[PDB]
Amino acid sequence: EGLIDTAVKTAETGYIQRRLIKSMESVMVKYDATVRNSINQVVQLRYGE
Amino acid sequence: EEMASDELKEMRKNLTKEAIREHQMAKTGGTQTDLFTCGKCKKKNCTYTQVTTFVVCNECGNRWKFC
Amino acid sequence: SKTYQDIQNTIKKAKQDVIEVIEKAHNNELEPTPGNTLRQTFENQVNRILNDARDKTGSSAQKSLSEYNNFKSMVVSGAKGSKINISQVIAVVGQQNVE
Amino acid sequence: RQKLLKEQEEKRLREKEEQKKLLEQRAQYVEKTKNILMFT
Amino acid sequence: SNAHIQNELEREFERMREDREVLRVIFPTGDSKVVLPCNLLRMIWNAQKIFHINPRLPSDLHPIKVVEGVKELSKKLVIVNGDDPLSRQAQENATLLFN
Amino acid sequence: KRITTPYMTKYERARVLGTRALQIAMCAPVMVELEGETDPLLIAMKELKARKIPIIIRRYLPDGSYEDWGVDELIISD
Amino acid sequence: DDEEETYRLWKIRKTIMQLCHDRGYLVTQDELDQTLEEFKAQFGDKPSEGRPRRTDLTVLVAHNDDPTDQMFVFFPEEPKVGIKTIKVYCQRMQEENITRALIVVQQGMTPSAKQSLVDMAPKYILEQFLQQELLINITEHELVPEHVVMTKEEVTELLARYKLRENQLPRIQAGDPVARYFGIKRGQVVKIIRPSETAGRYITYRLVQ
Amino acid sequence: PGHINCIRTHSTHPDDEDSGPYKHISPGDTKVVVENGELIMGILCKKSL
Amino acid sequence: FLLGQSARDAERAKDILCRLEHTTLRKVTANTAIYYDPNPQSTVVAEDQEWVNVSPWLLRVELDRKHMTDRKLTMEQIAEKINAGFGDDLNCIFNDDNAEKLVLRIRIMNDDDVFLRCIESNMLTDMTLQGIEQISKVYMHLPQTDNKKKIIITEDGEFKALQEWILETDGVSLMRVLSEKDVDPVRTTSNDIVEIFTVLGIEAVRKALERELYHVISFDGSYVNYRHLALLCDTMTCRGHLMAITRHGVNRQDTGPLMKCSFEETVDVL
Repeated sequence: EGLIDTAVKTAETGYIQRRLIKSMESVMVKYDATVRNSINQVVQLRYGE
Repeated sequence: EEMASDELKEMRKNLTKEAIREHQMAKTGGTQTDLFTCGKCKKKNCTYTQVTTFVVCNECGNRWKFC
Repeated sequence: SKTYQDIQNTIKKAKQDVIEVIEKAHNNELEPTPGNTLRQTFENQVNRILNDARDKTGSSAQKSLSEYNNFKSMVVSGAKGSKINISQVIAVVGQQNVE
Repeated sequence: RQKLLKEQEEKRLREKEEQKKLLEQRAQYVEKTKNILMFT
Repeated sequence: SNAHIQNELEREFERMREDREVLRVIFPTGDSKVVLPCNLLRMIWNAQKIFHINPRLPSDLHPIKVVEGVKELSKKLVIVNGDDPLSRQAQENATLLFN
Repeated sequence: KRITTPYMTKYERARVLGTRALQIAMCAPVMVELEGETDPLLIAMKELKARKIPIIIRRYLPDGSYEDWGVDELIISD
Repeated sequence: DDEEETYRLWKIRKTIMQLCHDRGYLVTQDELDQTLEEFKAQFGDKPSEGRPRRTDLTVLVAHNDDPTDQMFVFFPEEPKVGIKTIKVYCQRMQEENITRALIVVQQGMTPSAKQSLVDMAPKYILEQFLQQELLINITEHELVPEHVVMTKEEVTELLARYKLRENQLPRIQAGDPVARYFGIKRGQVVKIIRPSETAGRYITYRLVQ
Repeated sequence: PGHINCIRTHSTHPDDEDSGPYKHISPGDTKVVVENGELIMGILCKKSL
Repeated sequence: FLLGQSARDAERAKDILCRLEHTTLRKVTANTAIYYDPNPQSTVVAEDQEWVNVSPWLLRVELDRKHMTDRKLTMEQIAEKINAGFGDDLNCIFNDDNAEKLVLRIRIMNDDDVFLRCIESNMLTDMTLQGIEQISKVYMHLPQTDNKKKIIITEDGEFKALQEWILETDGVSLMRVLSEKDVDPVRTTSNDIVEIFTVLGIEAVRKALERELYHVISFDGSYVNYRHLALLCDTMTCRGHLMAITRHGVNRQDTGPLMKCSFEETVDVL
């Protein structure tokens, strides 16, 4: 049971991480001290509020 | 319900009490003790569980663990 | 050699308790616990009894170790291991649950 | 002590402002109940 | 003798009470454990251990010095640069819990 | 009327050090007396410590404007 | 039911009064938090073919600073409101200089009615609210933060401060229950204030679009 | 290195020790106390290292 | 979370639980037998209940007593509902609450043989005697941790967490639950993301998602900085609607064709 659980986790978590990374790959903190994305859309006026 | 006989009223009350009791949920088990001070309420009542020892607050309900 | 006696006594007590629970369930005395059916509450009581017995055996084993013991040193240091590992190695493994 | 007294009287002024708002709202309610009546 | 110091200390306590009310209305359930940049307790301990405070003798530190120092440090730590009223409001809002 | 932070971020510091090291490796004049070393990266680090790197950073803003900051103008982190 | 219907009507009236007070319209402190006893003593407490009948408990309230701007709160009796009812309501509203209003429908209105509602939008603003949605005031919920409708002057000031185009601000559709509660329309920013655990307070903005 | 100051607790630290006496002098050598970057009390474990 | 006095005592909370739990005829009915009794007064079965009250067929739907008492119902409301639900087309002759058997008598007045079968089936499957849909059954468990206990600032100052009754359903309605009396409309969350967006609003959805994520990530004792959670929540609630992290939510954004093909749907987006 434990081995099967580990095998399925090793197969599912990778896809989960991939989807999480491909959705916030362009977000960054610009020099205006604010977090935006590639479309220059402000997501947070300050990183982590 | 009010017009029912004494025996019928008692039976209905017993059934209602049994249903009310059965509707409840079993309390989480654990070893209750006052040796751990909960940081969320300042009280000493709480329950622990060894597995790492998880600490569950009794009154405040502070949840923590000690390794 | 005394911890073995305590562990055997605890295991026998747990076996007697679970047998008594089974007898009560057979003769229709164990009333259903709130929020669960008869089989569910029976299984929950059995599991709680077994877990209490395992914890008692593990605690008895832990309190019967010596400062020179290596398992205890590695567990308290936290480098590699845990108390449950010592409990399974010496006192008793426990329940082999699935799903 | 005098500063405490002037703070107290300022609170009294705010209470009087509440009174004037209440009286104004009533004085418009007397007119608005007529519309509420004629609506039905 | 000086009453200005007394008034300043009273104002400081009033501000402290206001901050306590803000914390209570912002952090329900009384969770003292919070994450902040600078561990002030560790810094105070290091200062004590370096300058050899020896917390038994009467120290030479007037309360007004502490009040003015805190006010100036509350000004130096800026996040939203700009004297604009909106800028100042945002700066106060952001650097609120730390202050 | 510059509003960017007056501190040098790690990214900018690393890029400036690398660029100065590359320039020095390409037979460029140094801006500090050499105490007997040859690694261009070490020379770049020494210049950064001495605040004599002839480079100015252009921090672009989201709107489109930019600000020219000089290495000898803002404070260095490390 | 009789008592339950009266309780629902009282709760709806309280929610409407709270909504009007939130928008800015001046309202009594008494009716803002009036209990149900005076509600019974006022209307009659016999909604089942009695005095407290719909379209009679309507309230007209004027704005705080603009006494010339009002808004009606109708209560059509038809479970499936049609177009004739809203048509006659609009016709009767045309006598006064009023423009805004609020319709309280029993059940979801027919799709044919929404077309007429949006048709008269530039001349007479009117929206709808199902009674099921008025039995609770969402703005008081723990998850819902404290919203503040901003004015154009401060919106422009904000846009100019950060040098950011309004199109870059977050988006919030008009279908949002909060949006309809405050009556905000397209092209209008709303301030948000959430308790920040890492910064005490954090204020963000969202443009309706 | 340096003058570090920190306080940590050992794995086998009895909870009913701080409340009672022997708080600053632990019979079991627990309650790690470091002053001026010098170990004074306690036994090092994962909780501190 | 109960609001009224019911939060303290379980007697006044069981009725709240029952009214929030879906109850149908199947849950209260024990046996259902159809009989082609020609004359109503004939009463092929031995029951002295029709003569006092006064089509050649009827349904004898006898109800259970234990379940009915557990849900605390009365035959008056059952008869009223069964008569109003199907119009003024039948005539349910209920029974007094004094006899031992909880028998009923459903008759139709104005192909006809299967009509009774169809009507009994469609009423037994779903009737909603007392409760709302979706919600199947409701639990009743006391809070053992601070995450659900009530907190009120005492006059002395200390918080003094209080232990109050709380319910745990198995469905998603929210809207029809908050409107019910003796229910705190301020602390009763929903544990669902898409549901809150149609009740409270986008910001409430963001907060709920943040709380759910923190709960599921901190269950194993691990810790993750809140900044990352907040950044994820804002990115999923930036365009107003709940953009899905899958290929169907990120490719809809106006990012750019070269960025959509990287994740998934290469040739489609190109």
